[PDB]
Amino acid sequence: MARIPPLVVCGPSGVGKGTLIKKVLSEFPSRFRFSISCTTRNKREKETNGVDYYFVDKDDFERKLKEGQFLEFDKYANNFYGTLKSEYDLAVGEGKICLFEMNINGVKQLKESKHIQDGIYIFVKPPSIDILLGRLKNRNTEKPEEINKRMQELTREMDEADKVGFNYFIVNDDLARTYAELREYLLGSYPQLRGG
Ligand SMILES: Nc1nc2c(ncn2[C@@H]2O[C@H](COP(=O)(O)O)[C@@H](O)[C@H]2O)c(=O)[nH]1
Repeated sequence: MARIPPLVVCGPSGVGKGTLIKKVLSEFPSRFRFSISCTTRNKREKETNGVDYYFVDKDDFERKLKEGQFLEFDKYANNFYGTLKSEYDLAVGEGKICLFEMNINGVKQLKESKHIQDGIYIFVKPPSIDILLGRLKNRNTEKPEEINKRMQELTREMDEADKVGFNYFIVNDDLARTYAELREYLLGSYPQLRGG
């Protein structure tokens, strides 16, 4: 009998999917385990190694890849990101729903993986592209090239999301409203789920 399907959250940079995920984990902390991805990008000052990501250098990312540690990986905006088999295994051992956050290429890979039989895939959209571009611009500290790459990824992502096979599309206009919608979708999708 099938394991409980992982929850997979995808969307463009600047859409607020990280905050939505933190709200899910806040309401349902005993029910989900967040998959801590590896990334080669620089850690921001209030991110934490071993909570948000495992921040590694590109050499160590390549070593991990070649040693067979990843279920999927991609290059996004000049850095590498990857989902560890061990992190999915920890969720499974704990009897929890694994919660992944990954980009559209990672989604495509997970859907073809023989390690995971099914999943619930959600794409988070902005209220408008203009609003999202404005949100990216409000990141005072990111370099123009970094913003540039994230906006280039946005174009691809918005173009392809319709073709990938998401179970649900949600528009993050306001966190309270959007989370109220999201939690009802999750409760409907996971009859096993309750708060706490
Ligand atoms: N394919 C893949 N994408 C990831 C992974 N972790 C984060 N990402 C994606 O990479 C993009 C950039 O993440 P950020 O640098 O903004 O944290 C986001 O779309 C994020 O969801 C991963 O393990 N695999």
